[PDB]
Formats: sequence, C-alpha cells, structure tokens
Amino acid sequence: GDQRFGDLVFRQLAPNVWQHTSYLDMPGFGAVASNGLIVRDGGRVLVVDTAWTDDQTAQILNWIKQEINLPVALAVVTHAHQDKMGGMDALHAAGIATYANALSNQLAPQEGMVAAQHSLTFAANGWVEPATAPNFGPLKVFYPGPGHTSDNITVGIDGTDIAFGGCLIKDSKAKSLGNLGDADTEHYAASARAFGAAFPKASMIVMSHSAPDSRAAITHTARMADKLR
Ligand SMILES: Cn1c(=O)cc(CP(=O)(O)O)c2ccccc21
Ligand SMILES: [Zn+2]
Ligand SMILES: [Zn+2]
Repeated sequence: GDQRFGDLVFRQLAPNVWQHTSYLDMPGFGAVASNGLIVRDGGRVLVVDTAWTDDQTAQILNWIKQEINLPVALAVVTHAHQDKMGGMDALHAAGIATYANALSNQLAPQEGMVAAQHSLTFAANGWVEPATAPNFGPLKVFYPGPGHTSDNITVGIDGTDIAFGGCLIKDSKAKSLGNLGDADTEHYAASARAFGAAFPKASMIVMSHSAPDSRAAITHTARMADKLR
C-alpha cells in the first residue's frame, strides 16, 4: 500500500485521494513524519499541506507528475508551522496558486514561513467564506476554533468518507497532544469536537502525525484535551 518515492511515502486512500508523508529530523524528537493530501478532481490535482521542506515539496510535485500527470490547480495549507507550510516556495516556483487562513499568512513571516498567495476568511460558524476559496472542487474548508494553533484549519473531501484534521487531531491510541507550544489549551477540546460535527459522515480521519484512523481519533483527542482545562 505504501509507496516509497525518494525520501517520501505515498499511500492511496480512495480512488482520487492519496496521503503524502515527509520526514524531518527533530533534534530531541527523532525523524518526525508529517502527512498531507493529494486529490484528483477531474482534470486537475489539489494539494493539502506542503512537506517540511522545499526540496521534499518539489518531490511531491514530481510524484504527481509521474503518477497522475495532471496540473496542480491549487494548494491549501492548514497552519503556519514548518510541517504544513515549509515548502511554500516550491509551490510558488511551480506556478501553483496557494491558499491559507488569513491568520496563517499573517503569522508566516514570524514563524519563518513564506505566506501563501491568497487568504481564506471564515464565517462566525467556522465555514470558509466561499468567495475566498474559489475553484476548491470537493475540498470543504472549516475553521474549528483554536486548538493545536489559533490558526489551524481542517478540510473535508466531498464525495469521499475522508476528513483531514491536520495537527488538531491525534490517533485513537495517542498518548499526548504533541507540540502544544502554540496551542490554545482552553479551547482545544471544543475545537476537536467542532471538527467532528462539521464532517459527520467522515469515517476516515486523516491527520498530520499518524496513519488514518476511525472517528475514535476525534473522540479520543477531545477527551484528552478535556484534561488541559
Ligand atoms: C518541537 N516541535 C515544534 O516546535 C514544532 C513542530 C511541528 P507541529 O507538529 O506542527 O507542531 C513539532 C513537531 C513534532 C515534534 C516537535 C515539534
Ligand atoms: Zn503545528
Ligand atoms: Zn504537527
């Protein structure tokens, strides 16, 4: 199932959906995997999250060229940390339109990230304002509230059973909530539950640092975040 392609790993999740995985040595944490998504929508490809680095992100584009061979119409990145935005320059060098939460773009320079070209804004209930996410096809973008970071966003794939929680959601056996350095600990639990309520039909939950899991990832993450209060 897993396909090793250079230093990256790709896994098909559905007929039109693949997970990309890249690794970065975290001095003190080992070589940390980070996952994003690749979605074919008709004659074009949509990407969720970069890899950790520009070189790795260029390799994602190389894999897309070889395995799908359709243009990448856009990428959306899910918060202003390196695992999700570290490869922005590679997307720009490739001519790909890029999108992030307005707050992620505001934070990008101080986080050492390059901002996306376009800013998403969100209604009070968390759903993306559609005018800011043109041509997103099956991607349904939802801001669940502050959690792993204040800017974290999530993405459902219409027509599939898949929703992507990024670094907000941990797997059903996870022992911790990971890096809380930029987290909102008071609101995390509610934000995790809001993600679940936004995508009630998603039976496959994809996340940044674990293999895809059932919805028990959501309940378990929320129950763990209850202890942060
Ligand atoms: C220590 N530290 C960080 O400062 C930031 C990240 C990326 P993120 O997962 O988006 O928070 C991180 C990831 C895994 C392990 C340690 C880490
Ligand atoms: Zn993060
Ligand atoms: Zn993470």
